[PDB]
Amino acid sequence: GAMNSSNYAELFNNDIKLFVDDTNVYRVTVHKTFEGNVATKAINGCIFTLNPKTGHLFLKIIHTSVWAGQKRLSQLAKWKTAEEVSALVRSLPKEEQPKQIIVTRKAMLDPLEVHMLDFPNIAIRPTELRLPFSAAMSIDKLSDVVMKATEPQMVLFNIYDDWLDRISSYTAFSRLTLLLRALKTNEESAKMILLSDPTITIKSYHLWPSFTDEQWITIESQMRDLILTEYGRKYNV
Amino acid sequence: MNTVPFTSAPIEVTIGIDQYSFNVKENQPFHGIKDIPIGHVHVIHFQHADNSSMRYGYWFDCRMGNFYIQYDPKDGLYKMMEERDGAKFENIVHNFKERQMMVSYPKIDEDDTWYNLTEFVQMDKIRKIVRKDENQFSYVDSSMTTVQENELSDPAHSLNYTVINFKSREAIRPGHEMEDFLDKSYYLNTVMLQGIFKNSSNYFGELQFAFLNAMFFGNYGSSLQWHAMIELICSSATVPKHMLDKLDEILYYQIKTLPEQYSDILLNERVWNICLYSSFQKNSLHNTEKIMENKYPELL
Ligand SMILES: CN1[C@@H](O)c2ccccc2[C@@H]1O
Repeated sequence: GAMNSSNYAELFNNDIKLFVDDTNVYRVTVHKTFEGNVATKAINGCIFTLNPKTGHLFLKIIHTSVWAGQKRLSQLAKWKTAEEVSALVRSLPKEEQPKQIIVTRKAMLDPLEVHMLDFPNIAIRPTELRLPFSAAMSIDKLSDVVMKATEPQMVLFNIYDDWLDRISSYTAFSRLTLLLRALKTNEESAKMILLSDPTITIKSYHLWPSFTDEQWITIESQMRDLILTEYGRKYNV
Repeated sequence: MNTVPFTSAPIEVTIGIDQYSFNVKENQPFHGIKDIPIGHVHVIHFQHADNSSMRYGYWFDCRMGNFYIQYDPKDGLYKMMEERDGAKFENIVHNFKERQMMVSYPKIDEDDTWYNLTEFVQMDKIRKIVRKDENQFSYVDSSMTTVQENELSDPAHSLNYTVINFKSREAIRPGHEMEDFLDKSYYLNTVMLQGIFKNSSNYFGELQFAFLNAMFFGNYGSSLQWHAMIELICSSATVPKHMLDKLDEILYYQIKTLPEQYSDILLNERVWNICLYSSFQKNSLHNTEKIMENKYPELL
């Protein structure tokens, strides 16, 4: 059934699985019209489809043209997400198809189940985890490729860069979730922590700074501190 | 005016005939039910005084043969049987009527309740849902499972209701996923009405039969089927206007007849709230919405 704190190790076993997050598919700026009414203007979005074991990110860019002349866009977005995920599974060779797809939001369950009726062996699962994948658009190179897209586009990334050379997928996923939780809670503070020390660069083929093992411990520490402080301010605790 | 004579009543039992029922004592001189209106299906049903788990009965049509009830002390139930000897049957019924040992089907002349609940129900469709081809009458009880329920364990004793599944390839055209899931008109009109039922009369008959099996036997699978067939119409944007008019009448009489003390287990909150207040047809069931609001406001 639901993916939760209890069954957390299952993410790193040898059954191919994908997380699907739809939080950045349908994105709008709300503005005033000349007549003093409110209107939305869509901007480019993305489906965040992630193999938590390998770090492979299938970033499907949702170009604003998708929404042209369509009604009930927040509902369409869920079905569009399901159509793209099902297109992605059908495009993969059988031995690369996921055995499970975990949706970060329960509203994605029916749209994905209906789009995946051809795949009765692929389990569609919710999670009890509050995953910070919404902060994917706080990663500069992901934000950049989305905003520049002039048409629908699939871009392939490894969201772990080269970390799996040195750490396990459990540790790589905990680092990713810590970075994304920080970026989500206080984006300015989190980005300051990551890009202050100028000697440290992001390689052309990477998303995150090239940190030595010791520099990662220091960064991780600064991210936790950022997250706990903002929790204090939040709940006056 | 036909008759279902009884050999005897050797065990104390509540006997149902359609929407009526009476208590018979162990070895009470009871020899059956007379003045049964011709032209409709009927159901005779049984709840033993000792074991209210024995809840079961027979769908029958008196035009199709001469039916009687005899208690079987081996299988421990009241059994429907057909008497092929027309003259022996008339002779037995004449005696029992002369000795006034038969209760009279207690129909009020003004009262169209049974017609209204069974308008579309036909014995030939019942016998395809309940397969026992050697009999002209159909046994149902509280425990019988549906073909659909058994897919999720004895095929011979199953209720063969039409499988409805909103998250099935049958229900969803490839490339029409959101459209067909959010608007079930294609599934209702093309797959079910044109494809499987052939017409709305057969659809309504199955819906009405599912309700009656739910109400008279507390058959859970029948109740699932009744709600599924309501929900498939209500979740369709495009329904013939006569079907909507007729559905409103059907549901009105079902809700009218339901015992007040069973609405908690026989009515699905989600389906009714969706059908009356959210669905495409939320404004198409005036009679049904008014009786539900006045009779079961807590449910909604
Ligand atoms: C032999 N059985 C049938 O002829 C019959 C028909 C009506 C009533 C009772 C009976 C009897 O038990």
